[PDB]
Amino acid sequence: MPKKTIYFGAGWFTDRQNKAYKEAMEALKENPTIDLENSYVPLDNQYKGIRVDEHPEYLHDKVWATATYNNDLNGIKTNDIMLGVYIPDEEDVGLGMELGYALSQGKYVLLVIPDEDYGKPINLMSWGVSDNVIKMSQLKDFNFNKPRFDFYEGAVY
Amino acid sequence: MPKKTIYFGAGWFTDRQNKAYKEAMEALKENPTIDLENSYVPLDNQYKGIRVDEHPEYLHDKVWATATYNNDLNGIKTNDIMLGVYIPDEEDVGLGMELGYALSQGKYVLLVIPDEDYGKPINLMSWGVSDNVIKMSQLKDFNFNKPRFDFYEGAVY
Amino acid sequence: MPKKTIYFGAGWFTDRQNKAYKEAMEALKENPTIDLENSYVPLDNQYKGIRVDEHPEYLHDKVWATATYNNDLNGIKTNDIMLGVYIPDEEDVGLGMELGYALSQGKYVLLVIPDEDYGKPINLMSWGVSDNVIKMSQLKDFNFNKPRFDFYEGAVY
Amino acid sequence: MPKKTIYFGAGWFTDRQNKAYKEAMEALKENPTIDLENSYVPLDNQYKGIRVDEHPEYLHDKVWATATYNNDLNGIKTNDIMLGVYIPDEEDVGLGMELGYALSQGKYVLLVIPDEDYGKPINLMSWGVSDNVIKMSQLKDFNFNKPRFDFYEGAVY
Amino acid sequence: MPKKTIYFGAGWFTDRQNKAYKEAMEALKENPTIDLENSYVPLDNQYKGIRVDEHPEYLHDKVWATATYNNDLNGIKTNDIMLGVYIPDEEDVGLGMELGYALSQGKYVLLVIPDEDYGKPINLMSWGVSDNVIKMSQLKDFNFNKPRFDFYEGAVY
Amino acid sequence: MPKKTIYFGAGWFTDRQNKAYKEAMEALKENPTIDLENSYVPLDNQYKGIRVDEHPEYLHDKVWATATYNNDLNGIKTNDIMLGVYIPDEEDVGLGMELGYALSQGKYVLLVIPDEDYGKPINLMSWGVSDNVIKMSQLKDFNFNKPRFDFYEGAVY
Ligand SMILES: Nc1ccnc(=O)[nH]1
Ligand SMILES: Nc1ccnc(=O)[nH]1
Ligand SMILES: Nc1ccnc(=O)[nH]1
Repeated sequence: MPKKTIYFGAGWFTDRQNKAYKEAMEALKENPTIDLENSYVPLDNQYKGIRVDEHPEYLHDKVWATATYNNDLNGIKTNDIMLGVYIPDEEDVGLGMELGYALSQGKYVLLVIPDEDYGKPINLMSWGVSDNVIKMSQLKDFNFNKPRFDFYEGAVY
Repeated sequence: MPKKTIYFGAGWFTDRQNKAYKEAMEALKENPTIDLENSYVPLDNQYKGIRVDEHPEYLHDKVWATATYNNDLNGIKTNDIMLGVYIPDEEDVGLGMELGYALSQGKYVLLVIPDEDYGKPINLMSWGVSDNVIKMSQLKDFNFNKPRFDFYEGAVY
Repeated sequence: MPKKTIYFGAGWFTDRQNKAYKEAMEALKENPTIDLENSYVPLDNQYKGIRVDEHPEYLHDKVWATATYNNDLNGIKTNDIMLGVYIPDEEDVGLGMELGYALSQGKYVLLVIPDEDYGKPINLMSWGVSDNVIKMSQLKDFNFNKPRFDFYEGAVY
Repeated sequence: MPKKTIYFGAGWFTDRQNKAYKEAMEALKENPTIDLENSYVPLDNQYKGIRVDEHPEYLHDKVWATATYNNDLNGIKTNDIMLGVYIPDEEDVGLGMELGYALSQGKYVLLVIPDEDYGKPINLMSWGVSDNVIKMSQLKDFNFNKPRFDFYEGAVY
Repeated sequence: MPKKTIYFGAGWFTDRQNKAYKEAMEALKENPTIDLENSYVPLDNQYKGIRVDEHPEYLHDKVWATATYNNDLNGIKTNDIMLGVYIPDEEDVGLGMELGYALSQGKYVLLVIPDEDYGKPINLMSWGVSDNVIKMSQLKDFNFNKPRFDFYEGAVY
Repeated sequence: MPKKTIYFGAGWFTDRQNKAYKEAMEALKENPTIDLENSYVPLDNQYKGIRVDEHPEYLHDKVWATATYNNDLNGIKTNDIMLGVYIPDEEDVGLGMELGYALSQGKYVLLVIPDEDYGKPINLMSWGVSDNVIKMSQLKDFNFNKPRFDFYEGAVY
C-alpha cells in the first residue's frame, strides 16, 4: 500500500474549529493511504515549540513569526497533499492563504467540512482553489493515492 | 510619471468593509502612481452583468462560479500589484486565497488597514504573504513604482 | 493610451494559417492598445538570420534548435500577452505547448479564430488554457488593458 | 523497488493513436518501476464517466468541460512523471498543452514514439519541452527512478 | 520610447566589482530603454538606512537579514529585467541565487561582463540561467524592449 | 522506513570542496532516510559521461553545455530534496543558481557545512534560500522525512 503525507491545514481558535481538528486527526489515524507520522502538523511545528496563545510575549517577536511562517510554507511544499479542515461559518484567513500557496506548489487541495456543516455555502475562492471537498466522515476512507477533481455539492457566496 | 495597475482586493459585506472600501478607492483616485481606470475592480466586473444580490439562484450555478472565480484570478495575474484592504476584526478567507495566488504570480502584495485598526493582531499567514502593510492614510501617497518590503507595526497571532 | 506587447503565436505552413496570420497582423496594426513594434514575432526573429527553408540542414543542428526554442520561450515570457492564432481544422502541437508555457508564466492567454471557423470544435485543453477566445474580426478593437475571462461560444471535443 | 506514477498523455482520435495507446499501456503493465494502478489515465477520468465521442450532447456542456479539464491538470500535478504518447505525423494540440503544464509543474517529460515512427521530425516545441524521447519498445524497461535528459535522435521542423 | 526597469545585480566588495559596478551604472544612465530612477539598486535600499559597514553587529540580527534578503527578492520580482554584473574571476554565490530566482519569476536574465574579461570561462549554471551575456560596452545601447536569447561567446567550465 | 532522494549540490574545484564532497557522500551512504542509489549526482550525469576538467575540448561545445545544464535542472526537479555542500570561504556561483532553482521547484533546501567551518559567515542570499543548515557530522542522521525550517547558527555577510 502506497501512503501519502499531508499538511494539516486547520484553525484552532474556536470550539467548532477544535472539534473538527480533533475529528480530522482521528480520521487520518485510521486512513491506510496516509502516513501521519511523517505529515506536518503546524501546532507541533511552531518556532521554539511555543504557541502564541500560551505565550503572548511572542505576539511582537518577528523572529518567531518569520520562522513559524517559513516552517508552515515548508510543511506545505514538502508534503504530498494539502488538507484544509474548513468550517463554513468560521472561515480562516490563514488557511485561505495556505490553500493559495498549496495551489502554487502543485498540491492536491482537499477541504474537509464537518458532516453537520457539509452542504452550507462556502467562499467562492475556497470553492475554486479546492480540487475537491468531502465530509469529515469520508476522511478515514479517502483514497489519497487516486485523488480526483470534483465540485462541492453546495453553494458558494 | 509611470503608473501601475492593481487588483482591488476588498470585501463588501459588512459596514467596516464598505467604509474601508470607499476610503481605499478614494485614496487610489488621488495616487499619481496608479492607473485606476485600467485596474481590476471585482464589483464592476460581475460576470455577464448578473447581479447576485438580485438573483441568488446563480450561487448554485457552477458556470457562474467558474467564470467569476476565473475573472478574479485573471484580474490579479494581469495587473501589476495586489492590494488587500484588510480588516483585522473581519478577516476574509477569500482575500487570504487571493493573497496566496498573488504571491505565486510574482506580484507585490500590499495590505492596507484602516488607521483606526492599524496595530491590531493579524493572522500570521497574512503577515507573511504580505510584502508590506500600511495604513489607509498612507495609500494616497504610496509610491507604487518603488514598492519596498517592510514589516507590520502591529501584533500577529 | 497605455499599450501592451504580445507574442504572435501563429503557424505559417498551410494556406489557412497564412490567411489568418495576415489578418491577425493587420488587426494588431489597427489596435490602439497594442505596441506591435516591441512585440515578439517569431518569423522576424529567426536565429542568426538563418532561413530554414533555404537551409534545411539546420533542422538536425541541436544548437540552432536550442536557440530557436529558447527565443520563442523568451518572447512569450518577456511580453505582456499571449496571442494564439488558432485554426480548428489545423490544430498545432507547438502552439499548444506555447499556450501551456504562457499559462505558467502568468500571461493572459487569448485565442483568435477566423470568423469563418468560429464555433467549430476545439480541443478541450485549448479551451481550458485559454482565458478567452474571440473572432478575428474582434481583434482590431480588443482592449488589451482590460482583458477579461470568458468561454468560447463553440464546441469542444 | 521504488515505483513512480504517471499521467498517460495520449490521443485517442485516430487509428495510429489508438494503436500506440494500446502498446504504451501494455509496456507500462510490464515496467517494474511504474505503479500503473495509481497512475492517471484521462479516458477513465472524464467527468461523470462520460466521453464526448460516445455522448455528443456534452460538446457544449461547460460543466463537463470545466471538470474534465481540471481533473487532467490535477492528474498531471499529483503524479510523478508526464508521459506523452506521440505520433509525429499526427501531433495533438491537447498533448502539447499538457506537456507545457507538466513543465510548469516540474515533472519529467518523456515522449514515446512508435518504433515505426521513431526518428521522424517532430515539432520544435515538443523537442524542447521534452526531457527525453524514446521508442515504444524501450518503454517496458525504462528506469523511471533515474530519469535523465537526452536529445531526440531525430530532426525537428 | 518605452522604458523598462531593472534589478542591479552587482557585488561591491572587490576592486574589479566596484569598477564594473561604476561602469554598468554609467551605461544604464545613457541607455534610453531603461528607467533607472524606478529600478532597484540594492546599495540605495539598505534596510532602515542601517549601514552594515559602520554597524557589523546587524550581521547577527535575524530581522535585519530577513528584511534585507526579502527586499532584494522583492526588487527582482517587481522589476522588468534581471541584470547581473558578472566578474569571471570573482564569481558570486549570492548573484547566482538571484539569477535563479529571477528565472523562476519569469524575468529576462542578462549578464554583463567587463570587456577586459569577456571570453573568460564562466560557470555552466551561469551560462544556462542567462538568457544572454554581453560586454559592458554593449550595455549603453542594449534594446531592453526587444531582449533576445543568445549564447555567450566564451568558455564555460 | 520511507526514503527520500536528493540532488547532490557540491563543487569539485578545490581541495576543501573535494574533501567535503567525499564526507557528504559517506554520510548519505549511512543515512537510512536517503535512497542514494536513486539520487542524482552531477559528476556521474555530465553529458556523454565526460567532464570538462578531463576533456577541455568541451569548453566551447554548446551541445555538451546544453545537455549537462538541462540534466542538472532535471536532477533537481525530479528528486525530493536539494542538498548543498557549502564551503563558506569558497562559495560556488553554480550551487547558488541551483539553490534558487530548487526554491522555485518547491524543494527542501539543506546546506551542509564542514564541522571545521560551521558557524562562519555565509552569503545573505544563501542564508535566505536555505530552509536549514547543518554540520557535516549531522548529515548521516538527518531525518529527511520530517524536514523543518531553522535559522543558521552563524552570521551572514
Ligand atoms: N499562530 C499561528 C497562526 C497561523 N498559523 C500558524 O502556524 N500559527
Ligand atoms: N475529450 C477530451 C479531450 C482532451 N482531453 C481529455 O481528457 N478529454
Ligand atoms: N562542469 C560543470 C559545472 C557545473 N555543474 C556541472 O554539472 N558541471
